[PDB]
Amino acid sequence: YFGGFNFSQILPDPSKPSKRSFIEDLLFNKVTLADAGFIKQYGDCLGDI
Amino acid sequence: AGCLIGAEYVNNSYECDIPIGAGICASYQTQSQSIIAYT
Ligand SMILES: *[C@@H]1O[C@H](CO)[C@@H](O)[C@H](O)[C@H]1NC(C)=O
Repeated sequence: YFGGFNFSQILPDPSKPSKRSFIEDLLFNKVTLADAGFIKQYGDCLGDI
Repeated sequence: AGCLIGAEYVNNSYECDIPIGAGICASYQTQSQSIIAYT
């Protein structure tokens, strides 16, 4: 309760293991990535699929 | 960021000293005197 102001859509939602809000989830889902190599991908590059 | 040989992980948290990768930092601490890695 913050005087009737609703902050539940920008405060974190701890239901998921990444403590992110709803609007932050939309922002992270809308920006599509090029799948950069910041996570290792040598095993996937070795296995020719 | 790959894997690290020669530094032992600790279940603590300090300020970053040597940045390694995705949240992992390394330092030269006493827990003897050796290189440790942490979050
Ligand atoms: C805040 O908004 C959400 C969705 O817009 C709603 O589910 C929630 O009940 C609201 N909070 C309060 C205290 O009514």
